[PDB]
Amino acid sequence: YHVEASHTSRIIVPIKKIDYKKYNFENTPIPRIYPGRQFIQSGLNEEQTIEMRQKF
Amino acid sequence: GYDYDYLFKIVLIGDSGVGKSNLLSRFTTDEFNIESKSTIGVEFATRTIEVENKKIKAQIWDTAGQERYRAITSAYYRGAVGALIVYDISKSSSYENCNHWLTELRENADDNVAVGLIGNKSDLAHLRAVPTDEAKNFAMENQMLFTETSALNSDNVDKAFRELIVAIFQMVSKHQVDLGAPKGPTISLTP
Repeated sequence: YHVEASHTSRIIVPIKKIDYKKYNFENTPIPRIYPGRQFIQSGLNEEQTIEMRQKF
Repeated sequence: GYDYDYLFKIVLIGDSGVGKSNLLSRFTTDEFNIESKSTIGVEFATRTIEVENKKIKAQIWDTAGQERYRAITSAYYRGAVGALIVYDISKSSSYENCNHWLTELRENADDNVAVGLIGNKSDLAHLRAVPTDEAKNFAMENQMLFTETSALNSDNVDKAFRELIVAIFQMVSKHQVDLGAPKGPTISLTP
């Protein structure tokens, strides 16, 4: 797909939906790339933390 | 038993609900009247220690003020020589008040007062609402000792307490040094 200078060009790229039965995003801790820091409870209720983990 | 040479007043000042009542309940000479915190503002603990042959008595006054104690709570620091700022590593609200607490302490109490800062209930690792790194950095900026305490992590508060007293002693200890008669008949030579 050609794109000239300073001109947006919408691009399509289909995806197969991810099946929830084999990915368990509800309960999967977020990775930390520099482990070994004191754990500080930021504070998020169960609903918000599940939403955040799913989105990430 | 008035054998102690010196008597140092130290205030276990801290925020309400911090668990400081349980903090000082461990290290005690617990006898006599108790539960005097609501009687006026304070409850008392004492101990005698040996510091190179000079016995030293301590007086922990645990000041507390809920809503009505405004003037006397400050007046109890008329000649306080030590402070034991109590905070809890469970909520940022308790730690936020340390700046005001130190400001009042320095404004009212004796000039150049020794101050320590103790973090009660460090066993709880589920709600660590303030990091030890930031706490240590705050401790740097005022020349004031820092420690964190727990029931399972014993002896820390005790060694910090003894080292606080021996630090105060070097400041308010004026140096003290331990400072053949003629036997027989006599003849008077006065005129």
